[PDB]
Amino acid sequence: VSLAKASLWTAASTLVKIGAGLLVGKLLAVSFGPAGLGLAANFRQLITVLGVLAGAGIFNGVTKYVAQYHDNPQQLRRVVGTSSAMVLGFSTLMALVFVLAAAPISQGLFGNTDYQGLVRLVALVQMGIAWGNLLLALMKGFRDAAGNALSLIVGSLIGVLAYYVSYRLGGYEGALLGLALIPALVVIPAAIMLIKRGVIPLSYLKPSWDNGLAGQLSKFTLMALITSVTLPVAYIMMRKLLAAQYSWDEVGIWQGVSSISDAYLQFITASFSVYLLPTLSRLTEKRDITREVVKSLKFVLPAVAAASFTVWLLRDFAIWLLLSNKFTAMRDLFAWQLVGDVLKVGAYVFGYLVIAKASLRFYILAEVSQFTLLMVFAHWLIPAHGALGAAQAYMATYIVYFSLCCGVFLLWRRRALE
Amino acid sequence: QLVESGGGLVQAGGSLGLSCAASGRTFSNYVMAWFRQAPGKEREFVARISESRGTTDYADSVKGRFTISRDNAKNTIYLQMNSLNPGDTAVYSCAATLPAWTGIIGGRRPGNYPYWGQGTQVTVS
Ligand SMILES: CCCCCCCC/C=C/CCCCCCCC(=O)O[C@H](COC(=O)CCCCCCCCCCC)COP(=O)(O)OCCN
Ligand SMILES: CCCCCCCC/C=C/CCCCCCCCOC(=O)[C@H](O)CO
Ligand SMILES: CCCCCCCC/C=C/CCCCCCCCOC(=O)[C@H](O)CO
Ligand SMILES: CCCCCCCC/C=C/CCCCCCCCOC(=O)[C@H](O)CO
Ligand SMILES: CCCCCCCC/C=C/CCCCCCCCOC(=O)[C@H](O)CO
Ligand SMILES: CCCCCCCC/C=C\CCCCCCCCOC(=O)[C@H](O)CO
Ligand SMILES: CCCCCCCC/C=C\CCCCCCCCOC(=O)[C@H](O)CO
Ligand SMILES: CCCCCCCC/C=C\CCCCCCCCOC(=O)[C@H](O)CO
Ligand SMILES: CCCCCCCC
Ligand SMILES: CCCCCCCC
Ligand SMILES: CCCCCCCC
Ligand SMILES: CCCCCCCC
Ligand SMILES: CCCCCCCC
Ligand SMILES: [Cl-]
Ligand SMILES: [Cl-]
Ligand SMILES: [Cl-]
Ligand SMILES: [Zn+2]
Repeated sequence: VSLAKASLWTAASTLVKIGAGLLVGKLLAVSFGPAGLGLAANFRQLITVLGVLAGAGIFNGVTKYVAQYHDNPQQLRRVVGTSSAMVLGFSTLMALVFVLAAAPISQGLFGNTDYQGLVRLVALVQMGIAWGNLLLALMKGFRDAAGNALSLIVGSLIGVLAYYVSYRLGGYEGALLGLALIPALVVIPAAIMLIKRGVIPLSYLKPSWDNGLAGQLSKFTLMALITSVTLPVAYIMMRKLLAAQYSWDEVGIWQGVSSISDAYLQFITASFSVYLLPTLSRLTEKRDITREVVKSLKFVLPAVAAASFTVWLLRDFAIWLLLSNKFTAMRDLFAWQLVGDVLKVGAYVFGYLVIAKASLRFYILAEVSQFTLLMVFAHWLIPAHGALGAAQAYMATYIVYFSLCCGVFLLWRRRALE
Repeated sequence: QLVESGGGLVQAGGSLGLSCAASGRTFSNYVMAWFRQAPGKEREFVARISESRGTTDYADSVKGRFTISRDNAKNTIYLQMNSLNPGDTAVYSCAATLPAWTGIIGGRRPGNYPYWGQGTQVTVS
């Protein structure tokens, strides 16, 4: 197995997920117009958040420790049992919070209390989201790129079918339910694929508790908590700087660039958690880690650069196809943003190493470094160049950050503190 | 987009007529509905008239007692309420939405109607 082959499997599943999302999104737009989209905005962002929140964000830790103990049946059972207990316990608590406070949640999502029933349904749907994401994370712990990809492919296709029946039956609220069911229905193929492929015995998923492993998986919850604040906060007051001196139109130009660039990054690095994270988890010697990091960088940097150059060449086609023709001025932002994306992908290689070593301390330092650099550059370039400055700030940020990642890796590899 | 008229303090057993006017242009394509919300509960479905064949739907608590109708000439809808019992005391609101928002069986869900009126009070002594 290799990063390239894992990328081939993961690209196929990600492309189907993108095609399914574009299909469902256009069905929702044609069916319910801007009023339906504006009312679905918060609810859809909640569905995204639940993809990590429903299982308490331990998924990367599940992958990390399954990889570490993939040849240790006793510890592996403890790992999967504790992970099952943590996902079951948290998802159950989440379901109770949702059903008990369905009225305040509906008010915060839609502006009135008319969606309590949908919120109570989501309380059960997020269990499928949490459990499905756990099974995928287990497969990734075994570096099963094919099982992961086949599961997501079946789930996307059945998700589109479920969305069609759901909105045809129940109108707008049925459509929203289908949106929540898109990431939840993966649990059906994921469970089938995991058992059928002989990855682990089914009994491993029985909830158990191990205090040590629970504390270790909690480190990945804490990284998920930190990540959901720092850079999101950064982009929020980046938009603040933008609006302070420019129009909302320019703000929309930048937000459109950022959101499509983030989706581009998620598609491009999706195989990192499938291959890179479990592989680096198993390696402990500095020579072996360096070899894998160098080999990964030698593959991903030219591949992402070639892909991003192609995207920039077709930026007008990418805008006309992927986004609503209401700006068409974001083309000038593509170059800077795409360069920053190439270096950010390179910086992800070091970032997944930190994940693979469960280093909460280096995770904090990586996040604060990215936040502060983004802030120094945004505070400099945004007031002078608007959305173009925001793209320049993002690019300059990850030029410096990737260089910093290299330097810190060299100091760590040579054991500068010892 | 929607304004309500009628209602108030009415003696139990007496009749009452609510009416709702709509602005805009395209009105014959909007499904029209009445909802009510009593003090302490949530918005519940009352009655609904379609945009096409003039079909009607009623909650089981108001069937036979309440009758919804519409007039596409003046873009208004009405709710006749006979045999008013104390359980009918609530704020009544008219709602408008397109048939794609209701689907096949979602016509009773208030979240499928994005356009609402201010609500008129009905108190059955
Ligand atoms: C160790 C590995 C490093 C890998 C680095 C890979 C770099 C190449 C990545 C390519 C992928 C994206 C390709 C986009 C091509 C855009 C070309 C272009 O004209 O860019 C400029 C700005 O460039 C600029 O402002 C370019 C500034 C570039 C500054 C960073 C250089 C690399 C630093 C590396 C640090 C480690 C803007 O052009 P536009 O006004 O959009 O169009 C002009 C049309 N006549
Ligand atoms: C680089 C991108 C890679 C994309 C990968 C996925 C490719 C497969 C594409 C899937 C289909 C996308 C949704 C189609 C809806 C078209 C509605 C068309 O709507 C219309 O015709 C009316 O104008 C609507 O008003
Ligand atoms: C919004 C943060 C809400 C945090 C709520 C914490 C509740 C208390 C319990 C602790 C467990 C938190 C798990 C990590 C959730 C991070 C969501 C991260 O979500 C994401 O990254 C989405 O992709 C954003 O689009
Ligand atoms: C510990 C905090 C550090 C977080 C670093 C990012 C790790 C990425 C993987 C995390 C798995 C948890 C979320 C699962 C949702 C995936 C839905 C399915 O979606 C996909 O797999 C699509 O390919 C996404 O494009
Ligand atoms: C036990 C087996 C061997 C493991 C021994 C050490 C375990 C913990 C260390 C993790 C490795 C991180 C190396 C630094 C890579 C650069 C990203 C870090 O990001 C940065 O560059 C920030 O700027 C740092 O300030
Ligand atoms: C995403 C961060 C930037 C915010 C952009 C706002 C646009 C709508 C929100 C999420 C985008 C997800 C893909 C859009 C098609 C829906 C796929 C099927 O729908 C789903 O199942 C998703 O969970 C909806 O979020
Ligand atoms: C500048 C870097 C980004 C360039 C991406 C070019 C395509 C690259 C190939 C595959 C990745 C596609 C990810 C974008 C999907 C966005 C759907 C969600 O879209 C949306 O939700 C829109 O808001 C709809 O209006
Ligand atoms: C938060 C921006 C990217 C942060 C980059 C941190 C790099 C260093 C830390 C460890 C490697 C994790 C890479 C992916 C983290 C973001 C996943 C979660 O992805 C997200 O939540 C995106 O916002 C989805 O659009
Ligand atoms: C299974 C190996 C495939 C090799 C060619 C890949 C081309 C994208
Ligand atoms: C490339 C896949 C696009 C979505 C297909 C959906 C089939 C139900
Ligand atoms: C009984 C287990 C509960 C777990 C809750 C979530 C901990 C991160
Ligand atoms: C609705 C199903 C959620 C996941 C259940 C998992 C039971 C082991
Ligand atoms: C949520 C608790 C599941 C059972 C744990 C048993 C630990 C020995
Ligand atoms: Cl890649
Ligand atoms: Cl550890
Ligand atoms: Cl440690
Ligand atoms: Zn450690």
